[PDB]
Amino acid sequence: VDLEETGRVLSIGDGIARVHGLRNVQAEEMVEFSSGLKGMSLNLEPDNVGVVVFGNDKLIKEGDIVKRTGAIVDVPVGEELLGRVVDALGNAIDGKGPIGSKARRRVGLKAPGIIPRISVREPMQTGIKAVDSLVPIGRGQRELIIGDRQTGKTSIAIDTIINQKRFNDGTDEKKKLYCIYVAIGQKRSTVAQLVKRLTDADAMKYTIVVSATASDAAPLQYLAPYSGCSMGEYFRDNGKHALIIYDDLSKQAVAYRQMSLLLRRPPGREAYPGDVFYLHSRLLERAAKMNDAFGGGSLTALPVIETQAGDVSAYIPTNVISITDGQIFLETELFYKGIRPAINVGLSVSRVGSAAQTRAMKQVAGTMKLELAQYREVALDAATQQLLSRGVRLTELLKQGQYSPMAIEEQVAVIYAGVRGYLDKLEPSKITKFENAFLSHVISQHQALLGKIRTDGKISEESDAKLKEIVTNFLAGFEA
Amino acid sequence: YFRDNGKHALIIYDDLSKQAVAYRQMSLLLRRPPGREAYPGDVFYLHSRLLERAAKMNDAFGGGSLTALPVIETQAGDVSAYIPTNVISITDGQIFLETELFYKGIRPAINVGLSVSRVGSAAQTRAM
Amino acid sequence: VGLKAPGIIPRISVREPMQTGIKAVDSLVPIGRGQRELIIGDRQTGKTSIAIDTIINQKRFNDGTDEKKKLYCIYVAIGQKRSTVAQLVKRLTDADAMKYTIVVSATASDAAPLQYLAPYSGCSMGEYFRDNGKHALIIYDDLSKQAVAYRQMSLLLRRPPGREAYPGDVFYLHSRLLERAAKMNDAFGGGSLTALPVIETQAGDVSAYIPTNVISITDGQIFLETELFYKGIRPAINVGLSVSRVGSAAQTRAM
Amino acid sequence: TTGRIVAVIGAVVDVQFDEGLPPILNALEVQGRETRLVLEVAQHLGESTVRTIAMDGTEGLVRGQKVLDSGAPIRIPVGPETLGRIMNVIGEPIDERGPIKTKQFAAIHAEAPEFVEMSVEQEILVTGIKVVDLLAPYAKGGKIGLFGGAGVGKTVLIMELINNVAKAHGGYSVFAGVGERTREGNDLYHEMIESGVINLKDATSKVALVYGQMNEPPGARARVALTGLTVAEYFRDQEGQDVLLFIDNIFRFTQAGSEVSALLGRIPSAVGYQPTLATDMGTMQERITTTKKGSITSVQAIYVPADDLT
Amino acid sequence: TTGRIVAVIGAVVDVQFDEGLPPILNALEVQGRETRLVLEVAQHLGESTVRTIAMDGTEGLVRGQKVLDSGAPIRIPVGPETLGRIMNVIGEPIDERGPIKTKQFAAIHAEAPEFVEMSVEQEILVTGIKVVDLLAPYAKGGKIGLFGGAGVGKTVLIMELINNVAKAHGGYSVFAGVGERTREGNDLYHEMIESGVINLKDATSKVALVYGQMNEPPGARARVALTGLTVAEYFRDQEGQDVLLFIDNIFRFTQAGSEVSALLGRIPSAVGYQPTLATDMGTMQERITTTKKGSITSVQAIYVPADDLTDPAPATTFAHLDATTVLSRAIAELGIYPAVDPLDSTSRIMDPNIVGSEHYDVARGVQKILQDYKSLQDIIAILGMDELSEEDKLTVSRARKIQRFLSQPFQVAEVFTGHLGKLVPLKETIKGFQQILAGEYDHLPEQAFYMVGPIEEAVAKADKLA
Amino acid sequence: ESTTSEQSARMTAMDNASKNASEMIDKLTLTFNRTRQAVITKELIEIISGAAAL
Ligand SMILES: Nc1ncnc2c1ncn2[C@@H]1O[C@@H](COP(=O)(O)OP(=O)(O)NP(=O)(O)O)[C@H](O)[C@H]1O
Ligand SMILES: Nc1ncnc2c1ncn2[C@@H]1O[C@H](COP(=O)(O)OP(=O)(O)NP(=O)(O)O)[C@@H](O)[C@H]1O
Ligand SMILES: Nc1ncnc2c1ncn2[C@@H]1O[C@H](COP(=O)(O)OP(=O)(O)NP(=O)(O)O)[C@@H](O)[C@H]1O
Ligand SMILES: [Mg+2]
Ligand SMILES: [Mg+2]
Ligand SMILES: [Mg+2]
Repeated sequence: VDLEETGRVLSIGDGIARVHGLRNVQAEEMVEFSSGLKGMSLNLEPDNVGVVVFGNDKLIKEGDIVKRTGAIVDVPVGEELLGRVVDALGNAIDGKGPIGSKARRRVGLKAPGIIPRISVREPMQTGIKAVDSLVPIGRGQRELIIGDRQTGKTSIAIDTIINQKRFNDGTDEKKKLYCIYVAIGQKRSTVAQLVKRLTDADAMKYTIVVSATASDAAPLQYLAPYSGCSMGEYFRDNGKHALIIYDDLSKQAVAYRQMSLLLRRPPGREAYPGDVFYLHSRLLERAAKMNDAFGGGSLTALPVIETQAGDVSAYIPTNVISITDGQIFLETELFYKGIRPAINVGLSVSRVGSAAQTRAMKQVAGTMKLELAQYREVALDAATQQLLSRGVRLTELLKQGQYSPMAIEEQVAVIYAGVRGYLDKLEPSKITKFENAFLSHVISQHQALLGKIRTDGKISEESDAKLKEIVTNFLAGFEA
Repeated sequence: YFRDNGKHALIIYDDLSKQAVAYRQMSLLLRRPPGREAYPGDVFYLHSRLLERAAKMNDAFGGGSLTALPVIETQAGDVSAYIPTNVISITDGQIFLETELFYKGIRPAINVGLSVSRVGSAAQTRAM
Repeated sequence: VGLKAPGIIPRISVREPMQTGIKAVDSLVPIGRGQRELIIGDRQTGKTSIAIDTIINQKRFNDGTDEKKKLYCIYVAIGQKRSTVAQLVKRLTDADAMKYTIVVSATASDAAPLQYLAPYSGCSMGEYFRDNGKHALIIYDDLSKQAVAYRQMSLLLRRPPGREAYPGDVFYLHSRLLERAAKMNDAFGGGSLTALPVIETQAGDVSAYIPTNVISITDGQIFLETELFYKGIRPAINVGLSVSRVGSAAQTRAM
Repeated sequence: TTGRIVAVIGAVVDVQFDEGLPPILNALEVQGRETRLVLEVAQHLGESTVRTIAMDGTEGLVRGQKVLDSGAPIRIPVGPETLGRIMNVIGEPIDERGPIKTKQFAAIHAEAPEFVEMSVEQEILVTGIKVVDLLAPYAKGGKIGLFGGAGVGKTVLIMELINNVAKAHGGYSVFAGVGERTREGNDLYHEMIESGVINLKDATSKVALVYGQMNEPPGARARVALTGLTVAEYFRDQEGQDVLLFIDNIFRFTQAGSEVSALLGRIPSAVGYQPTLATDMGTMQERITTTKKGSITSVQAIYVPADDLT
Repeated sequence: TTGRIVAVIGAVVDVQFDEGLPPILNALEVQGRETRLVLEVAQHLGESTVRTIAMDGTEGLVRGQKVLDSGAPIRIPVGPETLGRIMNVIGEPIDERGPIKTKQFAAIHAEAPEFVEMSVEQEILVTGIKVVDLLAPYAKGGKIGLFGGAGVGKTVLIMELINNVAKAHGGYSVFAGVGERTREGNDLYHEMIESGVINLKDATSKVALVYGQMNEPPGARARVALTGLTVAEYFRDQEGQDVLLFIDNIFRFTQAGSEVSALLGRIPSAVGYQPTLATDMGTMQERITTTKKGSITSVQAIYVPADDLTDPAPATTFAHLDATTVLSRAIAELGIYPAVDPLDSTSRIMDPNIVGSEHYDVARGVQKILQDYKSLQDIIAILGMDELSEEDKLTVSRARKIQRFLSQPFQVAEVFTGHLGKLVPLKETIKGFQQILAGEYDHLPEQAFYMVGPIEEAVAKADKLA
Repeated sequence: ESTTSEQSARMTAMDNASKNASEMIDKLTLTFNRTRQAVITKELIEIISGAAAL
């Protein structure tokens, strides 16, 4: 009898249900189906309304009841989501009770304008030697993690998440960082392990995992990164700090292409829709750094992009590159050789975040960026053969194992070891043995020195000479 | 017929690419959804219906046999094009012929490296 | 505008030397009155400084007595920016050639059907000069931009699109226009219409729908090539790849 | 209830229903034919009409032909009575060895294990083959790509795998021949008998066979993997086994999709494939995994179009 | 009068007016939201319905919902009370500094400067960037184009130009940010307040800001290019003044077009773009020009999708420029910044009669050795340097220096280069190359010329190594 | 000496030349496929397009 706050389905086909009814329903309003399935008014045409279905559209029979909800599409946000695994609508799929969410956000917010903002100043610490030294990220910034399949893209995000323990278990509140991992199109098996691993590092507690996995309906994957983005805005908008990881945007774009093509929209480069750039630009603007006028909170974004055969000048890689504030390029070759993290230090860049680098690091860091520089072409007389030796060593230093973020000073320590060239007469096979011993050593005994380098935020003249003695004797102690 | 009466036939389809073309035409004018190279979604199903009809009937059925040599024209040697792909996929061997071979002197111009028969040795007399 | 071209009889083999004053062209790919010789090439290769250097050459003949050696010039400008059409007229004017030269101009900002039509209009104007016993040289610059325009009309008109989105008759378009240049036979005036159409290629791709069409149409062409250009070979021509389908039949027995 | 054929273009049939309407994915069974012609529901069209793809040729249907909704998706026999048998895409035995006598049936379509059901442990399903176990070990519930064509051991590497995972673990195996050549399918049959893993005498048979051959229509080839999947699921889910699913060969599984999808005339994606490409693949590949109850581990032969890994 | 939303999709909305019907181009005004939601008529579908492009999000709209005709185009503030203020696509201000009280208004659309109004005034504009000056110089009041793929350094280069140019410049400058990074705006604003081109205190401000970034709907990105357009237009005409128009990124204008053309209901053209890519552009584009009255020196950054310089977007745009600078990933990846392709960047004033045939001669002499090196590029890659004839072994070495001496450390990326920001005057540009070309320096290492100012810093460097 | 230091010399230059060759090959085979896929699509997009327009 009702035709205004209600409809029954005309046709349910290529993943668009055309509904009849719902007169008052608005653009982008979450409607609801008999099944319990939710959908989205997208098409407001004279006779019919086009609904995108957020689930399995087998359940959608012809002529099913469809109620409005007057809610523009939105997800649950708030502190309550930490520790939980949820689908892209916010429902909990982790079987741990329900989520006592109290607030809600439109998944479709606009991004902070020119004004409510301000230059990225504070560090976002991956705890990964190579990133933190040569491609420093800063809270509020967007850094693209982009490489071929199986090059370590995800590992990087995972470590970065694991690292934030040391700040959240800390006393200082401006250093705390809340974590949001969005799984777009990945194996469910993988999310699950990912989650357990996070749980063993006691990192799950400060983390939201949003999963729209490979078997989930396309719009779910199309939706998720935005759902998640909202969840993480809440922290940016109440003067807190969040980090969101989109893994990966390449698969989301794919999902979006399904929807586009199925709705008969016009294909272009690689059959993507014309608006597949907007799709990403508007998700990734929603991360930035607020001026103190709005709580100086920040959303930082690490979106992932999967290149095919190292082609970082396809359509989708250049789109996203042209959005983000730089990228960490991972190289299948390097990975193979054993250089892992397989970062192309020469190709990888961070723009904004240059100035969010801790000072302690900057000293020793800058002088690595430089010697690695003069290594890259020179890759014979005393000095050029020297510049090599020094190089192959600095390189070995930046190899780092999975699941072991380093404290920024622990980093500045083991890097110091190489930039002052104590590593030079060691054969390189042995460099990583040395590193692991040397680091775990200063960590055990010299908690003094470490604690101090963090504090003076700098390698003090004393610190330095102290450190000199440690390393100098330790590398006599190096028998082979 | 011969197959099912204990006899032995050989059929040549020269040229299975030109048949495809025709079927395509009907499909397009019938206004049926175009796909790659504008061929229908059944232009595989077309040829696989046909070529799976050659066989070797066990004794209990006459012992007969139909054997098929379909013939595909390739363009600039592209054997990954839609039709080649399909047939090469359906059949159990290929004899590829090449123009450089032809003029170099190799006539018949059979590239013995690419050519193959998955039945192989089993179809050969012991002497051979 | 919508005039069809001269059939078989109204004409006569192209015998009349249409000089460009460019050593390169006048020796190795010589044009003659009634010929269609295509100028094709990547952007900024010198495609225009050909057609301009040629009109600027016709001073000599138009400021004299011999009434056959005289050549009035039309210059269609399709798709360009006014900032240029102008700067170009200024160039003509200076060297003093503007006097013998219509310059029809349908540019960037002009409506779509207006670029569609422009090179036709500029043709009719040159058809008169031939159909009344005189000598015209019209230069369409460029047909590439025109085609694009015709495409727009066609697509907006809901005429189902073909290759590279262009419409079916996108050949007919340049074919018919370009046939309207002829060498009329005596019994019809002796008058001519030499036509230099201009085409712009992408990265050199002469497989592009259009550049292949227009080459199949004209009585030969000059290719340009940035490579030769910077190499020092200015005007960058590529002899070996430039042809004149009228050969010596259009030079002096001096050349 | 009963419906009617209202259009038959190619292997896509449109069917009107008076009262109820069969959900997407339901098995309609066209009436009055010598051999079971199942139609599978693709879209609801409106006007109580549904669209479908045929699990077999359509010659000789007349508009008006009675169609009978079966009230579920395609359902096939499962359990140990499939071992040694050869069923087609819709469960009919095609080994001429009578019928597959089982209590249980199962719907070929079905949903990936729920997040809470996934095991988070990764351990190696051992094959007892030195090369594999040492350097490139199969993971319980993982998918394995198997490269190289004929005469490299492929048929035997499979048999010995069927054999050992059976021997040293008690794991039956399903072989899904997606686009099997009728010739090779016959031969593969006999080789498995000759070798051991199929046994026409006792019940010590170790491998159920599902074939969707090259001359069946797009619908059938496209769904045959799922049948094979279904058969393996019974062994994981009800009998807690570590199962083996062979798919030969996954590229034809994709193509069958890409075909079926052009038949429903959905606009085609990049390079020719379905726009459904990713999720078509996802919603199958995601059923293959370690659940709490057990695990399907699957070896899948791959063709690489144009030797183009991209 | 009044009419109603009857269809909504994305940024395309369909309104029905029973009484009257708005001309194509009339800004409509949605009645029912806490947010000025301008529509803009673009089509009459008939049956007294029109089709419109939104200028913001359309979540919420309903079949029903009233709309009022504004009787005019989208019209915005223009005049000197804009300088120092950030305004959005419909004129609304967004620097949270109250309203923009201004005498007059203009519409964003407008016919373009008739042929008689054109001016052939060609005078060189020196940038102090070696490649640009030496090989394809910018022209005062000219249209300038910066072509680049994602990350090759358009934005940096536009910034360096804004610095070496609009800092010591008596005259108004307008900066239109079209669909790029919102944080780049925040960044500009602050950077221009500190430097004091914008002044919050006075009306001594020399720049107007128009911003519609990559977070706003197609419609908005579609149009904003024109808002900022209109502004510059005024300062040229009703002020007969020297205007500097910077846009970044003009591409996003055609792109946004594409996003809407789909649902406007046009049939797709090549590569999926809008049927109307050439004119949609060309109208808009031909308004950006120097006329007899005023004078606009325009500098537009042009994005190139997937590095495809033939993509219709970049491809069409070339027509519209007087000087072009093309950036190649290829070069940038060799650390040669600014990443300028010396054989693909051009100016319509590299002409001895305009630049004086010492300039024109050193130019085409560099441009030659380079393109001679480039031809050997293939044999050097397969057989190696050694198989190179003796003459050729040189042509390389010299060229390779030129290649390297066109690099120039910008005063911006003092942060990426670390090196001190140089700016080289036309003289020492022309000189240094001439010398390199006449091989005074075949005795210096390559590096010696990489990342320096005048040729001194080169020969100078060469020593510190030794 | 000279023709041991020349044999050894070119044995090496050749080894190299062919490694370079072999990379060009791989890198080129790579764009070949990109071009390949592109073309397949561009043609399919032109079909679909004109077919929708009826
Ligand atoms: N820092 C590391 N040191 C040593 N091995 C590593 C390291 N990081 C990753 N690996 C190995 O490489 C992994 C590949 O997957 P992953 O780390 O998630 O990168 P990816 O590019 O995201 N792969 P995918 O998720 O399939 O696209 C393995 O499972 C690891 O054993
Ligand atoms: N013979 C020549 N010697 C030296 N320079 C020349 C010569 N011919 C042309 N040029 C220069 O090269 C540039 C390009 O000439 P042009 O005629 O515009 O080629 P084009 O392909 O038509 N350019 P465009 O209209 O953008 O496509 C000019 O700005 C000239 O000054
Ligand atoms: N002129 C330069 N000199 C030295 N390094 C540069 C230069 N330009 C860019 N880079 C480096 O490469 C990056 C790209 O600069 P940018 O000007 O933003 O490229 P872009 O043209 O804007 N591509 P995008 O802004 O993403 O559409 C920087 O952030 C630097 O680290
Ligand atoms: Mg990953
Ligand atoms: Mg020209
Ligand atoms: Mg930019």
